[PDB]
Amino acid sequence: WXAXCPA
Amino acid sequence: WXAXCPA
Amino acid sequence: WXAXCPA
Amino acid sequence: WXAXCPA
Amino acid sequence: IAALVVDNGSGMCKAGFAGDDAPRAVFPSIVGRPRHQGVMVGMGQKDSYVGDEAQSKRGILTLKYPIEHGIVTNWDDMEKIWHHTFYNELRVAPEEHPVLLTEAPLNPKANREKMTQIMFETFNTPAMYVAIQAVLSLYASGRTTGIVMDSGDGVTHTVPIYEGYALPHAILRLDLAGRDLTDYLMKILTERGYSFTTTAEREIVRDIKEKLCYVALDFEQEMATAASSSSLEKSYELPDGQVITIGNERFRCPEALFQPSFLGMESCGIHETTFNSIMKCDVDIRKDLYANTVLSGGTTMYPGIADRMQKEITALAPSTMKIKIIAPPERKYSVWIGGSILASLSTFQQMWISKQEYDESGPSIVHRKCF
Amino acid sequence: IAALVVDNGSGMCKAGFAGDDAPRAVFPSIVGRPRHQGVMVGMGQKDSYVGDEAQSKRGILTLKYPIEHGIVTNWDDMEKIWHHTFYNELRVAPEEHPVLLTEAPLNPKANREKMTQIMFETFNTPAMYVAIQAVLSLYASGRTTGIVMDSGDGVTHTVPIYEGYALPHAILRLDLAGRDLTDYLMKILTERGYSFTTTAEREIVRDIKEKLCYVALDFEQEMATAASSSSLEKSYELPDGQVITIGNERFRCPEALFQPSFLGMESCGIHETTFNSIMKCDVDIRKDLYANTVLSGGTTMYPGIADRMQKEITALAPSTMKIKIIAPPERKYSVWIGGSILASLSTFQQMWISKQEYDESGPSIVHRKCF
Amino acid sequence: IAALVVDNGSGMCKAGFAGDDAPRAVFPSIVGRPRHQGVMVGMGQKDSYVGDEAQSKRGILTLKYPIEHGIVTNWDDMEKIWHHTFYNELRVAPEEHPVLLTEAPLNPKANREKMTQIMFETFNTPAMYVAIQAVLSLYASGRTTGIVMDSGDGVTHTVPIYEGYALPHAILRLDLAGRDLTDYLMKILTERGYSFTTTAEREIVRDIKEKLCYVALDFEQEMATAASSSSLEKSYELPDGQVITIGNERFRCPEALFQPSFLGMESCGIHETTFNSIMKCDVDIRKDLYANTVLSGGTTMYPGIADRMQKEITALAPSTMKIKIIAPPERKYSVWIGGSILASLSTFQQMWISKQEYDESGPSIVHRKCF
Amino acid sequence: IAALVVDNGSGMCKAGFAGDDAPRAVFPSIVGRPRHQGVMVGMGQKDSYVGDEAQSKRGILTLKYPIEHGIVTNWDDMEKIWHHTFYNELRVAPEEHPVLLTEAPLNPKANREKMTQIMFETFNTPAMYVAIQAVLSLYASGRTTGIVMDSGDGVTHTVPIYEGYALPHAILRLDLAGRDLTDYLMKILTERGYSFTTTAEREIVRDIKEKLCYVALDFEQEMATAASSSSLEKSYELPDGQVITIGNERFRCPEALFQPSFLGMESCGIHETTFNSIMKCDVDIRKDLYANTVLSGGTTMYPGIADRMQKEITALAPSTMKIKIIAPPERKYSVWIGGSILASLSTFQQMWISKQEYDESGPSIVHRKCF
Amino acid sequence: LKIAAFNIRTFGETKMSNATLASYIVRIVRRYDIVLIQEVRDSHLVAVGKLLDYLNQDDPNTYHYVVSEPLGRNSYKERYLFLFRPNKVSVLDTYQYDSFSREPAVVKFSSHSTKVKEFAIVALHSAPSDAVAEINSLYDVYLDVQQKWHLNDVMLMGDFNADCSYVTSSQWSSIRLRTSSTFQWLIPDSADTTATSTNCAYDRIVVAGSLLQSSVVPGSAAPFDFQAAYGLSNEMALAISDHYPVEVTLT
Amino acid sequence: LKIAAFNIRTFGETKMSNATLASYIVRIVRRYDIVLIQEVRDSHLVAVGKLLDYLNQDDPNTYHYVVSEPLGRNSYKERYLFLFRPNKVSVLDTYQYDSFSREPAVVKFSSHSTKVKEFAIVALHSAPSDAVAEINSLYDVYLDVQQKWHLNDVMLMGDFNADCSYVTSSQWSSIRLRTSSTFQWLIPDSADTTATSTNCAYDRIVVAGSLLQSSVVPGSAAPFDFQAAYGLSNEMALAISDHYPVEVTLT
Ligand SMILES: Nc1ncnc2c1ncn2[C@@H]1O[C@H](COP(=O)(O)OP(=O)(O)O)[C@@H](O)[C@H]1O
Ligand SMILES: [Mg+2]
Ligand SMILES: [Mg+2]
Ligand SMILES: [Mg+2]
Ligand SMILES: [Mg+2]
Ligand SMILES: [Mg+2]
Ligand SMILES: [Mg+2]
Ligand SMILES: [Mg+2]
Repeated sequence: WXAXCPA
Repeated sequence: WXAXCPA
Repeated sequence: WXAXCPA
Repeated sequence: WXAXCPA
Repeated sequence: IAALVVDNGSGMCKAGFAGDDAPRAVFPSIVGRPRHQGVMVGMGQKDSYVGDEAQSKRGILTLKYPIEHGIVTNWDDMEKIWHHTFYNELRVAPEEHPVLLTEAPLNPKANREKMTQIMFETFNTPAMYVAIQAVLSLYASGRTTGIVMDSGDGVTHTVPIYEGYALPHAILRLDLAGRDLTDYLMKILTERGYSFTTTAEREIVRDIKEKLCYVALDFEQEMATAASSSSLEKSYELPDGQVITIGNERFRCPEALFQPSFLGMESCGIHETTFNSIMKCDVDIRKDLYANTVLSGGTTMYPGIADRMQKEITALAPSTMKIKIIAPPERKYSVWIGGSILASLSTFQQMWISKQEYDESGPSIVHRKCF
Repeated sequence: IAALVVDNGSGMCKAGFAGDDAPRAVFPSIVGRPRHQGVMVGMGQKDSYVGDEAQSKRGILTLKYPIEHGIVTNWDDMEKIWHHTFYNELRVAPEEHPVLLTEAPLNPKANREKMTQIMFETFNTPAMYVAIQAVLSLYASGRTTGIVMDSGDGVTHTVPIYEGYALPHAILRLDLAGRDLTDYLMKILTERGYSFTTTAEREIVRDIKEKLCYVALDFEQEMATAASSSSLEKSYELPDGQVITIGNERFRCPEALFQPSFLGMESCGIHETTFNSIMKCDVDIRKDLYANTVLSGGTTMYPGIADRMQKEITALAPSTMKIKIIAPPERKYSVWIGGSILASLSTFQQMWISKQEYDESGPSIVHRKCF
Repeated sequence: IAALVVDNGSGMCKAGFAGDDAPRAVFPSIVGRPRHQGVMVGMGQKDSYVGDEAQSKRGILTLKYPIEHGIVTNWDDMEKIWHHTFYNELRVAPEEHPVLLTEAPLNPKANREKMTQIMFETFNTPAMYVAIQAVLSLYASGRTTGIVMDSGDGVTHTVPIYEGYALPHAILRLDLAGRDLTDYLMKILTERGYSFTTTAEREIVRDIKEKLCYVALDFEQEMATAASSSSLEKSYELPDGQVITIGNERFRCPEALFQPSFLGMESCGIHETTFNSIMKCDVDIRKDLYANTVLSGGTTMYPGIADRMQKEITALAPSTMKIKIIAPPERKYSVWIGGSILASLSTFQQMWISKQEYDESGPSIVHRKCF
Repeated sequence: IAALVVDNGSGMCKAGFAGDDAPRAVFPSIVGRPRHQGVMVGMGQKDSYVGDEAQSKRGILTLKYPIEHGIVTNWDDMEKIWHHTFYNELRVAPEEHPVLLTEAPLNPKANREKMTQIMFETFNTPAMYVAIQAVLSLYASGRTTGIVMDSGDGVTHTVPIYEGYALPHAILRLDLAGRDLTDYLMKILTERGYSFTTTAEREIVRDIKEKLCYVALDFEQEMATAASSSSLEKSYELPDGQVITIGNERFRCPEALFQPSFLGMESCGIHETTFNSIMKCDVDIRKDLYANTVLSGGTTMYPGIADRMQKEITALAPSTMKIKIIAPPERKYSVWIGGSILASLSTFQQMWISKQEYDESGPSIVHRKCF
Repeated sequence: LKIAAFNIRTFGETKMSNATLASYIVRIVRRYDIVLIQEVRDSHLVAVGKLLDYLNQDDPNTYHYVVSEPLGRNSYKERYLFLFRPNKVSVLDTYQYDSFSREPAVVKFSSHSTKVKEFAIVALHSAPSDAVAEINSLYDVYLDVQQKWHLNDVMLMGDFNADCSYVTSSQWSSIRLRTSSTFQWLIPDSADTTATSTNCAYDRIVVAGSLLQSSVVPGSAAPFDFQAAYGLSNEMALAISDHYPVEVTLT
Repeated sequence: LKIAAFNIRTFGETKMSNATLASYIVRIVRRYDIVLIQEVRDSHLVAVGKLLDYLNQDDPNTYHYVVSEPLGRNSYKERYLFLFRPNKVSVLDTYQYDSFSREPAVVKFSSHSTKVKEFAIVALHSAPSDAVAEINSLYDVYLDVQQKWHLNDVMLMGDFNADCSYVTSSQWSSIRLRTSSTFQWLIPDSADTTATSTNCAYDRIVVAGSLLQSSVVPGSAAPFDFQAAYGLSNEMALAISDHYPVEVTLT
């Protein structure tokens, strides 16, 4: 992703 | 209607 | 609540 | 260990 | 020969031919438009649903009632339902044979003018006639003398008829009816602990009202009994499988018919309106109205309404009076039966308004030859 | 002497003494329990945290709101909040002086019955009274006529009052509120590329809304501005040090109040609801109601909410109408301010509900001697 | 002429032609670069290995998944795997016929935008379209109503559909999936006494997951048998040559879906998410949604998953309701099969996004013309 | 009744009373069997030399480490190491007072299972407890929040703890440790010209590592100074009398911790595995863990290690983050020092596994009660 | 330019479990800029990556790998390896065989340092029970190289399983390489090319092309006795492999 | 049965770095059943492990070792290394005696081949400065072992560093060894017991006990000139040690 999850 | 009630 | 909404 | 590592 | 008769009342609508003893096309007058996009493209679907189609799939559609308080509001939507009943339901072209229309009294002038124009222009029907719904109820019961109690979905009205000669100075129109009763049941059911705010849930409330609600002879006494006993309680099954419990709300809602102040309406109760209507008439005929009091409309189906009706009138009326309440079965469809009998009558055939009269004089003829 | 006032509700709770100019005890109404096994011996930490304790350590606890949409759902966790505010925060014994409570209009009757039982059994307070959160806002603004909009965390309600005599039939309740806005902001932020899943980050989303979100005067033209510019993008600092940039979501989130179709809610918008509430009232009083429309609640703390509503009402309302929106500062604590003033009034000493009255008639007395 | 249905999910990729009943090209979505410089015999410096070639030469190559929870983190590698699946496996130039892509719902908006830009420039396909993976699952079953449970390798989501109308507010996405189960199995097997840390070793663990683990009907009941019975033990052979024994570790890994607290996720179970998905919908469509539940995704091939899910939902849902879990065979390829049916439909021809539309309106056309 | 706390780890083993500030019995955990039949003057360990005695005679004996990567392999050899610890070194009967043991996280169940059996059968200790090595490190530092970096001789692991709630899913374990560094230093020295093959020579290389090796922050450039200057070259004399010179090998050996690819291990570096553990934590607890980082273990007193890791982390971490590396003096006994503090605590007494509890539930209680 | 053909025995992950044995192999390979490794039973290329992990640890561009497909369906899936330094020599073109259980592989290097700029290398480890076939077979294969690549000099090694009763007097003349003067044999039968004490000249270094003959250093072609050179015993020598490296020096 | 004493000059890792010298020392030690080793500079027992490895490489129980903890009073500490064949003689008991830089040790031996059954071995490498002072105390040690261990025959022999100006005629009468005829001196003084050309008889042979004096074969006490016996030169012999082994035979 870009904040929360590792992605 | 046109004044009183909602119709 | 008890029926409608989740509460 | 018992598989992966040597121990 | 054959004549179409269609009950244009709010909520449930009735249709059929002249001479039949029961309408065939009965469906709510609701129209829904989807409020979600169609992700599935397998079928083309439709942007409008009328009649049982909207009732079958009322989960997604946004229900709207074209007829409110016995008034057509959205003429664009109002014409759509007439297409559905003529073609999809009855499979009969309006041009082949005439049609009969019904409406509530004291309607605004513009309503009659545009309703006739739609018949002449869109459906090019050779001849039609608009009649007071309460007047037709007398023909259904056979008697031509008495006071009629029509309590429809939107408007409850009274009109006295004494061997004919309908009195125009004693008609009282009350906007409290079953539609506002359901809205009142909407609020009181919140107190028990259930919410039905959305429009789709609003139709569930009407089903509960038509099944469990009943009229209590003595409102104050039943309040004490219900507050200390579960005998008055009855259960119900929602579409999703949940079970609700109804207590004093079972009979509080139908009791609002006699206490409009519970709904904030300054108007007096329907029992007092019926008493007031007779008072406006001359004393010579007042004895006749008490003997013949017929009941009509869907909101008369509550059990015990006839017994409560005669109890209140007895109080206001003097002693040694013949307080007779006539509540025949099928009175919910009594207006349709009365129209069917009237259309089958041969004398009334000369009273129709024809197309040639309309073109020569315009829509204003609805107020000279049509009553 | 001085009576406690507690505007118990979803989100922040305000408690304080009578006559105080501002509540001294504000804290989120959050009860959480750990979701991991204790590993440190001698830590001394308890197994339940409320108020500021849960907020500081929200990365471990599973936060749960006892109050949802205005109805208490978990009395086990709910009672802890009341025990904490009286003892750990207010540092006062509740059994010495009366306690005043507030609740939203149109609430289940079971909610009030259990609220009374807790006061008179768990805490044994000498006197208690529950008041509508809508009527308390008038006393804060020093007015007697007008409509209020106590848009809180759980429920948005409007109650028109005309020199007293609050109309029961015109009370409108809408489930849309600040808490549901956060859930929408949770979903719409996923499109940009930020994901928040657990309850711990739900509080983070709330802080973002309180610092950046605002209401645009116009909606259609506002999206065009963000399409060809970046001036509307503001940077924010996450607790972990990461930097997040908010695009057009700054104004889209508060827009769900005026267009409930964003959340799929079929009910009308917040501006349409007030118009509906006014029309239910009589015509003779509509002139006064239009002028006096005071706001309340933290959900109306967005900048520009005053001008946007005035445009919406003015277009809906007939012209040449003095449409004034009263949104004074400190209105975030409007409900508590009125309660403090009203409790200090000498007339309130007559309609207190003492423990003797509760004993003789049970919890049902709260529906008769109290509105 | 035809349509290229491509499902670039995580773990595996399916490609084929429209109208076929089964994909013709299935291979792991793994791209590897040469760790050490060198050349192949009889060939040039390939510089990249995609799919089964990568696993064959995993010793001298790195292993990296371009997809993590349905998000394209790197685009240089995604360009390679698309290049491999068009020329080296399908053996057809994409410039002749349009293609169709699939994506997870609630994905970042930047993910879809780059998909359009790459394909309309690198491959220059005449037309392109993007569809939700869950929506395409319903087409394979041939139904029009019912919720869709798409538990893929990286993302698990539910998309309730009623009569072809989606409910965007009812979409719930869970990051727990098959990949997280594989990582969880490493820690569980560590307790037994086997250590797996190598990326190439991770594939061997996944092979154990697909053949031995099963979901039981109860935790405590069956785990009691495991602690006192060797019948549940099943021997497995690693490619290295050794033989291991799996006992009670067989059932804990596939059942983490129902209790996500084992991995530390605060999100509720997969059965809870499906139950919460329906509860967000309206009351009238709950009867239909409960009856039609479609299971999809690779992580749904565990034996006994249908019975466990039905048991969990039955307890939560009210009684006297026909709960049915539809788990047909060939459900692993349900997503691709639906794409072939949708592409072959003539009605879908008016939904392709052409080059003319893309050029004038820019890459952002996929947000309005497409879902 | 005291509380015996013994580290029982790889390499050096610590044993001492509870409440003491420093261990008393410190000696390598090396046991050896006499390769040669002959015995010497008044010789008492004919079965096997145990402890530092085998170190003084490693030329005749053959050295075997009972602990490899933190798991017991030779249970018969372990029974000697404890018997030597309790009797000839600590000089007390273990049956008089209970003993506390430590174990690395993510250990096979068989290691803990047989640990309970030996203590309650061979030594008949009144009670026993097992504590994670990482957890006890925080107790010595006196803090309750932060991560633990225990880099021992056989295993290196990170166990983040937040306010006494350790996170099971964030525990990471790396097999590379101090023992592997010694092997790497032996291999590079062979190319230099000095070949070491015997177990005695392996020990000598370890002594060289503990005295000369150090960590350079500018490793990518230090080898230029090493290749262009002899200042970095230091000479350490060997026991045989040959003085060897260590040049660029002085700092290359400690670099294997940050670059595991030098040893062929594909796992991430020691600086990277700390960041990965934090990345698996919650967002709101991310800020606190950065401030509190505790370094422990015997492979940590390398000069300049704190500076190198602090510089490495601040590159990966977002800016404006206070990264503090807390490295208390005398960190070689942090694991044991923390054990003494926890043992002396009165609250910890209730967590001991009494002998009576072992009898009823067997050895299976070692996981029900302990971590 | 030191070129050798080292016939490792059972090259796989099994020999990678030991670390000391792999250390010696690292020492051997560094001696030769171009070295041929045969009989590598690795199938997933796990073992070959371990070499380049050690060989290229000093610098990534220190060696390059040239490996063949698992053409050896017989028992183990062995593959040939062409370990060469990239900055001494560069690979230009190569192809597989185009009669053998193990198909031969041919590569071409651009040796700028030596006088021979272009040359071809043929690697072939053969079946011990079928020695007669390939040796005459590759002679026809030699002729094809001179026209499809137009290279005059072509370099031959491999494990031909020669001598030690594998080939007799009757079939010695059957070898076209012996009859033809161009394919001179550098390795005499007297030299021992196996780690065992028994004399066995299994491998045969063959140099073809007139310009190549002047390029080879006279007397340089000799088996490598890594056992004595590194001070090792017989068991550790057999632990690595049963064969001795056979080098050649190019000037 | 054969007994001999060999003093190794600075026995430490510096000596077995050479391999030729390591080959030599195995030869002499195999020639006798009981060998006495002194001047063991080894501290970590590295040397003894390698030394007996060549002795037990084939049969694990050809020789058995007894080693003393370093008893050197000064910085230089030596060990009493013993090597004996278990089949011929077995160790019964050991004793470390309580005047000397390194205190002596005594052990019991069961020699079934010889007429005597139990005899006590006393070994001591004397301090060159205090050779006269320490040898007198050995008489008390001789008095020690005859009742506490109750051995009639005790064998005392080692490097006492006598003669060559270390012990003159006046100091010869000072010691009690020559005074009492119960213990008799064997190794001739004229004979040279050192690897050097100088005739220095540093090793002294002392025999006590009536039964053991009958067991010793007359004329069997003579230095072992390994320089001449093995045909080695002087500098090769000096590398092994600066002394010559002394051997006695008991029948
Ligand atoms: N069985 C029933 N019991 C009670 N009320 C009913 C029943 N059936 C219908 N109603 C009420 O009657 C209303 C309309 O009925 P009806 O009079 O037939 O329609 P219209 O108003 O068109 O004449 C509905 O709003 C409904 O609430
Ligand atoms: Mg009607
Ligand atoms: Mg509020
Ligand atoms: Mg998928
Ligand atoms: Mg340790
Ligand atoms: Mg071989
Ligand atoms: Mg030969
Ligand atoms: Mg002399």
